[PDB]
Amino acid sequence: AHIEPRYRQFPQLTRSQVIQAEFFSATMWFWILWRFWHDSDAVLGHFPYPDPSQWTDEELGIPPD
Amino acid sequence: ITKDMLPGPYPKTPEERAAAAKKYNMRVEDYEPYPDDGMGYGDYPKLPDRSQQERDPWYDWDHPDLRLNWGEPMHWDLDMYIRNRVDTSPTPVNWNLMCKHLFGFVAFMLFMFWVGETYPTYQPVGPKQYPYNNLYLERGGDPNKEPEPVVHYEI
Amino acid sequence: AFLPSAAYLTHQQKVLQLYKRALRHLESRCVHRDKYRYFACLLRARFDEHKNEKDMVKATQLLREAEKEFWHGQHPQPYIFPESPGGTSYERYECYKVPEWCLDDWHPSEKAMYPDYFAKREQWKKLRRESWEREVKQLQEETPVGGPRTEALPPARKQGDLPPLWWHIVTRPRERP
Amino acid sequence: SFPKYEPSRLASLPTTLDPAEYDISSETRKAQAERLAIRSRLKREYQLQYNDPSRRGVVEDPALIRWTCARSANVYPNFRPNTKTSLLGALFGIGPLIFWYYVFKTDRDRKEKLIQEGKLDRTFNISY
Amino acid sequence: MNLFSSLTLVTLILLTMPIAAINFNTHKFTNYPLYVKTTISCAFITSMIPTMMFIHTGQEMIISNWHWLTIQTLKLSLSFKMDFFSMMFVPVALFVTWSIMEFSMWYMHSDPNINQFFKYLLLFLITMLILVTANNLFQLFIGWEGVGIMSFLLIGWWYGRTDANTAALQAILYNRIGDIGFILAMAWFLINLNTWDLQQIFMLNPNDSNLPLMGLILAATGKSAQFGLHPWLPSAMEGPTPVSALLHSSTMVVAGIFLLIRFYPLTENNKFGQSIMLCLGAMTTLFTAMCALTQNDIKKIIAFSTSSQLGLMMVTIGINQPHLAFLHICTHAFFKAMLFMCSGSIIHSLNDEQDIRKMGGLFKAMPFTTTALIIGSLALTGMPFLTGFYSKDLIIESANTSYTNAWALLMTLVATSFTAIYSTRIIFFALLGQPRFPTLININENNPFLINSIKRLLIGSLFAGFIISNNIPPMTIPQMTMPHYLKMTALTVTILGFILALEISNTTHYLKFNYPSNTFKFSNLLGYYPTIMHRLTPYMNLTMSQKSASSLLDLIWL
Amino acid sequence: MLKYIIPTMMLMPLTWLSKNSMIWINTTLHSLLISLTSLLLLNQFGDNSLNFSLTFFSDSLSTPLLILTMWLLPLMLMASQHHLSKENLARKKLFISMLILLQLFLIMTFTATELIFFYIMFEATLVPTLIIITRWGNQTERLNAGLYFLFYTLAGSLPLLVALIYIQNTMGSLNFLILQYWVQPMPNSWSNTFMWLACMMAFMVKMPLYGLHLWLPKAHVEAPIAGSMVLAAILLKLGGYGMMRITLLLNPITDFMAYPFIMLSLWGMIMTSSICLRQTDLKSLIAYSSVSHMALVIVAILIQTPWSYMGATALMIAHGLTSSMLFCLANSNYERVHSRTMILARGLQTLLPLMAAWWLLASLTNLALPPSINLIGELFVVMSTFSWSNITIILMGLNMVITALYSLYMLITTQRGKHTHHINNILPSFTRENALMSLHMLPLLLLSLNPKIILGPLY
Amino acid sequence: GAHLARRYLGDASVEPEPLRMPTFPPDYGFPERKEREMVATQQEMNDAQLVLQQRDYCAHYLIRFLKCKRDSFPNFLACKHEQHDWDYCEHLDYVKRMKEFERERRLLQRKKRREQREADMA
Ligand SMILES: CCCCCCCCCCCCCCCCCC(=O)OC[C@H](COP(=O)([O-])OC[C@H](O)COP(=O)([O-])OC[C@H](COC(=O)CCCCCCCCCCCCCCCCC)OC(=O)CCCCCCCCCCCCCCCCC)OC(=O)CCCCCCCCCCCCCCCCC
Ligand SMILES: CCCCCCCCCCCCCCCCCC(=O)OC[C@H](COP(=O)([O-])OCC[N+](C)(C)C)OC(=O)CCCCCCCCCCCCCCCCC
Ligand SMILES: CCCCCCCCCCCCCCCCCC(=O)OC[C@H](COP(=O)(O)OCCN)OC(=O)CCCCCCCCCCCCCCCCC
Ligand SMILES: *C(=O)CCCCCCCCCCCCC
Repeated sequence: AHIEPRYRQFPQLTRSQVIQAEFFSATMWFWILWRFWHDSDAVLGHFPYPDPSQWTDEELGIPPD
Repeated sequence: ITKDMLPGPYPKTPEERAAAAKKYNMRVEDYEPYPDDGMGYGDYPKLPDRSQQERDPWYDWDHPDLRLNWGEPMHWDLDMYIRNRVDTSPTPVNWNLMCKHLFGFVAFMLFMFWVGETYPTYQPVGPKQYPYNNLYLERGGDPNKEPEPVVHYEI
Repeated sequence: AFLPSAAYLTHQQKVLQLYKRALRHLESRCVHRDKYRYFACLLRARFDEHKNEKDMVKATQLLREAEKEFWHGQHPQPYIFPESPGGTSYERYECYKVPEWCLDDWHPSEKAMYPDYFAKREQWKKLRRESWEREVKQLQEETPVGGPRTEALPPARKQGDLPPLWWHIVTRPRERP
Repeated sequence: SFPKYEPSRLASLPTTLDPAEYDISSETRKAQAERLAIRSRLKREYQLQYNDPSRRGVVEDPALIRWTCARSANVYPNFRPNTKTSLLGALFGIGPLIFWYYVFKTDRDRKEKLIQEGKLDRTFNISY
Repeated sequence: MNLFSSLTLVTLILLTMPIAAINFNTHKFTNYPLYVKTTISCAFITSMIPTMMFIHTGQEMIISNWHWLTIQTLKLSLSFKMDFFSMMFVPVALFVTWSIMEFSMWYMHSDPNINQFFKYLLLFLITMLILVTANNLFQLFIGWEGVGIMSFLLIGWWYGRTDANTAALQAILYNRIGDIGFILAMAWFLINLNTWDLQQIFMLNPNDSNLPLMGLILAATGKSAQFGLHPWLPSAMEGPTPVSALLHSSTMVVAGIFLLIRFYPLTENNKFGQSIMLCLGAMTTLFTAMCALTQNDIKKIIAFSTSSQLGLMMVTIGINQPHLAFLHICTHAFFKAMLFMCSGSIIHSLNDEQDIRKMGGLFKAMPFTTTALIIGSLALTGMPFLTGFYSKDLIIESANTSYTNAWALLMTLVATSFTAIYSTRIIFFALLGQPRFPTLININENNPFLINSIKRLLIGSLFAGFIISNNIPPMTIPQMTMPHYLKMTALTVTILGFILALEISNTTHYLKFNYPSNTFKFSNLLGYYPTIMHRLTPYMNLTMSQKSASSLLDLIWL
Repeated sequence: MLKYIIPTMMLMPLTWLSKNSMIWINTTLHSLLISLTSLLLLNQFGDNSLNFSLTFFSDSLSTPLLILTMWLLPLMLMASQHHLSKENLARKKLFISMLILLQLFLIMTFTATELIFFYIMFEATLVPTLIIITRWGNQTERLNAGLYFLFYTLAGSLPLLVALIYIQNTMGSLNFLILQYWVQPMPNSWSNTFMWLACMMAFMVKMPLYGLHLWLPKAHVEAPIAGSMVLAAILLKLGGYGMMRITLLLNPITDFMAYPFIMLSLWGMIMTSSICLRQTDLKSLIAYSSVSHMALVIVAILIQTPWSYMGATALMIAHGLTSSMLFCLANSNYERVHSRTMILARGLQTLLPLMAAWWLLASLTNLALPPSINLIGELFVVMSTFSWSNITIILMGLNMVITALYSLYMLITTQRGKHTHHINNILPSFTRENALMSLHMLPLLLLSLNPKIILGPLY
Repeated sequence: GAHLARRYLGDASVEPEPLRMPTFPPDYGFPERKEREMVATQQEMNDAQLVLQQRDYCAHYLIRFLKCKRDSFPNFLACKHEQHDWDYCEHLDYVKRMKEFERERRLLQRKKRREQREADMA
């Protein structure tokens, strides 16, 4: 039996469409939290970005004259 | 069709104007021709240049897509003012105000891209360094000649 | 302005049409339903403030600057109904609206596929052709000298007759073929 | 007060903001009634032929025939060569021809001068 | 070797077989749309094997199988280029088209010309895979004009409607203005390089290649709806929903971007072409995303979305990152086809209602449609580790860290915020809040065709960026070192767009009525660009086409 | 060539001794057999032309025009047999005799070894065409066209006659084979300038040239369908064939005498295409499209590169087929609505779906959809004119926008939109009409498979 | 990103321009500076068909990673550490580019303070 059209009220819902929609919403947040738990660097950062001012003049070769 | 419903020369006398307005099936007061400068319009009525998009859509038309009736003297550029083409309809913003906003927006975006091309952004790095004499044989250098040494050093 | 029956718009019609267009463009401005319903009663109050204006020249001027108010406050893309002109589904099925006379051009092998339909269509056409001369001689004695003044047509007066100029209005295609 | 709407060639004034739409005078009643009368008479003359069963063909529209005869036939016999017609037939008639003539002649003289001086890169140009 | 080329040609011949079936018909069909959907499913399965054996070794080839013409130095052969671009585009296009046709078996069920519709949609697919596999400019021009003409025929599907014919002729006009530049490029390569083949173009490697690249940029402007030649892509929403889903979001409109990605060894040695692509792409991705902020038709909003994503693709070509642009094409196809499918599911459920101001309350009425629309919007905006993260964010991670036009970068970031703005605008006016649609509820989505068709592109929109970006080889070096305010750029700008548009949406519940601002009138009437030029440029043509051309000269004087 | 002239002449006792109900069937059958015979002319060689006799020869330029000419006669007999049904039988046989005589003149116009026999047959083709147009044209109003035909005779064919007699006295021959090896350079002088204009202006009006195209949207309108088919398909292409023969003698003065007329065509195709956007008359729209396509052939002959000649002869064959099909579609609506007004009968895809498919295919070949030979000719001409000057691509490409614009407009106006209400005589498509559209279109589509037979002598 | 403000709003005399640098010798300030060693042979990266942008001073990690990517089909998640090695050494190459940039900026500061010391003294 199909979904009957209704008037000025909430339409009929199937159990299957609701559990599939909740299942794919859970799949979205599962995959987001999973790849955020394992990678954590594609969003935040892979390697440290060094400070240029914190480098010494000997490794860069600046003789003071 | 016969001759006395076909267009003719420019109406000079008012009785020829009345005969044409009876021929073109409209009021004599509304019937104005194109001005006789010799451009060959003849005695055709100068309709006031309204696009067919502007018409009443809910009106019972003879030609619903054209929004046009039977026996109505059509516009001279009726092929031009169809709803697939040129429209003259009113707009919410003024015409010159649209032209000013469009020209200012387009020219200002062009000028800002010219400013950003004048002053480019980059990274606090040196140039990318490649081995083997700036990859001389890879970039199409001939094997018989030998270039200058492109040597990069550790840092 | 441009109407089939009247040659103009009465001032009462102009007021009602401006009120309707103002509410429609307002609902376009005012998307939510309780918010539009609040502003709709406010605008109804603004229209009923000068409902009882006797002076037609003063009401003409008030209507004119009300048109200026409506033009100053209009939405650029108002809500057009889908099958309303300017809508997204407007005149969509006009490519499916085949005129009825094309059934006359069918081959008899496919006319025989629907025997009851064309066997009834024969007496529909019979009805039309014995109604035509009676409704022509109806229209020729009621129309004044100089042609008819207004585009409206008289109805069927005698019993047994049909209303004049009726076949394309009755046998028009469905809006969803 | 409010910004007044500016009409244009491609942006016409609305029916609501035109002042002459709000005419109440009896001569406007006469003009509107005569327009309604001509339109109703032409509507009746159309749909007596349109709803006729004995007619099977084309309801010929002499306004349409008159429009096509104006767009095709009436162009030459109502011409008069004067200052306006001759100057406008000399502007858009022999103007852009001369324009593209000098543009293409200039570019081809430039290209020929570069080829006979060995300048133009005509290296892999063997299809022509 | 004998497997790769064989299944490559079997895919295209298999796509052409239902065209012979629909042309050799006498009976009334035993579900010809199911036959075409089964055929395109199997063509997907067939094209999966050359893609997998490309990911195994990197195996590219050319099939110059049929000699067609020899104009004295130009041997035009039927030549198919199976490279990385074909091996990643053909399974994505066949997968998306398979979902679009299982969608169309539900959506286009009331149409009595359903066999003509599936025929035209298959003809589009054939011309598009002629385009993306062509090895010379001539076969690419065949596929190019083919997708232009099938665009015409599928915009003007309801050919009785005046606006559909108008939009179709508009799209043909702007595409032929792009074809001016495409034929300019073909003319330049034939005269200066004696070839239309890609291999001789790439091997000769010309240096004075500003003029053919300007021709190709004009071609991509006409085809991918870049600024100046853009408005036909919003006009082209007058066609049916699976037309706008397949063609004008994900498959046809990437072909100008694909044309510029295809010619990457010329663009990587021409900085001027890169700068012009960067400026034009930033202009388009600003303008169309700004126009999307104040629209109310949902098909118009998602068309401005896909044109802003095309402008971003043009941006990331313009920073000399073509493979990221093509990864963004393959990524963008999934969630943008799914967003058009979910919008059209709302449209067909709400009885041809497309205006978002008469929607709402569909979070619990259409749950699967709401789920997939939220997933498509979040993949569009750059939610972390959806498919749209694996390309678009990297685009920003190369748009910041490169020798770049600074204003193009700033407009790219403003576009990145605007994507979040119109995405949560769609979710606000269409899914959230209280209902605004009329009273006779016929809301329903429980057809396995609709649910499975959105489901497979949902699996794509969740997993396909991860799967593809871990299956594609490196062709550039990914710039992975940047400061933390520069690494967190795209995410923060996207969340700022969400916050700003949520404040805008919560200013609408207030009982205040403001007069319209000039920014609202500008963005709502589409930068005033389709209002002026669609009136002025026809006028100045047609009067000039009548007064002086016909009447004055060619009937009287001459 | 005498295995083609004699069957074409035997079509005269075939058409006058046939029974009264059989005269269309017999002429259609035997003209289709002649068109099947016409493929023996494909014995071409990469060095030598096919040289039959002292009087007739065939290179790869004349051969496809011959095949198109011998193919055009059955199609004209199909197209013109409906509106001659109430005609007298003897007048009907006179019509068929004038068609056969026009084919007879054309198939030895294209094979003319010597140039004054080309001139005699070239100006012989005008007389049966004139009689077909003015005896079966259904209305004749030619007050301005008489003076234009006088201008054609003054500025055209008569200076060509005097110039060819002058070459006969100077070179000693007008054999094109001899003139391949005895050609002298035609240097810069005023005598050679009037020589160039005399050798070229007849063929300039026959193409037609822009500014000289005033006859063609009249003569196409006032003609029957067979007359419009043979004007669009063959009789314009006599000018291009004659230019490609006579420009052998006009070197190197052509290299600076082409510059005015090239402008007249390069701007001219911008105008006439634009003129097609404002046509009320559908048949006039197809006429101005024919001008807008023959302008490219004029440019491609005047720039005289190999790619331009290949594109020009491919464009000539393709446009012959395409514009003949367009006039036949225009007649297939005119025989129903009895008016040529393009805005009269609209929305015809609702009523005639297969005929609207033929309209779609003829429009796509009209706007040069690849890989059709319309596009191959268009494209090769555009490549060669880019080699001539790199700016002309603009004037090419802008034309290639407007050529699309009126092609679909003609599709959108006539076939799409809402159907006209007061027209109820729209019959279904007769099998004759669909056969006529297919015998136009299917050869045009099959020539995309093997275009090398329509690319001229220097393929 | 602050150096963009230092070069545009400040002076471009002390900020090293991106297009042509180093403007200083490589031995200037470096006693016995050594070259940059290339690990992968020219013929080895020739046969590995690497992109000309990818044949830098650390393409040998990329060759090991691509060999792992070919050999681990269909398990496309089995060579994360080889990609990590290549990305880390590209990161170190970028750090060396940053060190070259900071060297050039500090030697231009040396030149600026040198001419200011000369204008103060002489
Ligand atoms: C030598 C042997 C060769 C064998 C192979 C054949 C080679 C080509 C031959 C001709 C191909 C076209 C034939 C059909 C079209 C004409 C008739 C028609 O309209 O029928 C509709 C009808 C189907 O429609 P319907 O629903 O039944 O009724 C009509 C509808 O009411 C209303 O119709 P509708 O609107 O629903 O549908 C119309 C639709 C409308 O669709 C379109 O308009 C879309 C077309 C354009 C876009 C797509 C194509 C773009 C280009 C790419 C493809 C070409 C290159 C591919 C190669 C690889 C890449 C380079 O058209 C089609 O579906 C036609 C399909 C083929 C189109 C070809 C291109 C036409 C575009 C213009 C020219 C383009 C360049 C030249 C192409 C040359 C190709 C060789 O078809 C038939 O009934 C078929 C009749 C029999 C056809 C026989 C074909 C062969 C004839 C040659 C005989 C001699 C050789 C012997 C071979 C025999 C083989 C059996
Ligand atoms: C169900 C249908 C299938 C058939 C079933 C029954 C037969 C069983 C299968 C076996 C078939 C027979 C054996 C194989 C075929 C013969 C192979 C062979 O050598 O054939 C000779 C040739 C091969 O070419 P070639 O190189 O030998 O010779 C070319 C000819 N010259 C040199 C003169 C120029 O022809 C073919 O193979 C023809 C088939 C081609 C297939 C593609 C056709 C596309 C048409 C598009 C038209 C427009 C093109 C535009 C684009 C051009 C490029 C940009
Ligand atoms: C990367 C480089 C970028 C360079 C950018 C600058 C160059 C390009 C400049 C812009 C050119 C295109 C814009 C102007 C023409 C647009 C015409 C058009 O699209 O018309 C659409 C119009 C209907 O539009 P609309 O009002 O939306 O309809 C729906 C409701 N009526 O439809 C109609 O009114 C129907 C009209 C039919 C006839 C059209 C006549 C005009 C033809 C214009 C040809 C332009 C050729 C340009 C060639 C350039 C060569 C270099
Ligand atoms: C210097 O600022 C280097 C960074 C690149 C140029 C400036 C980019 C500014 C915009 C991006 C960061 C925005 C953070 C909200």
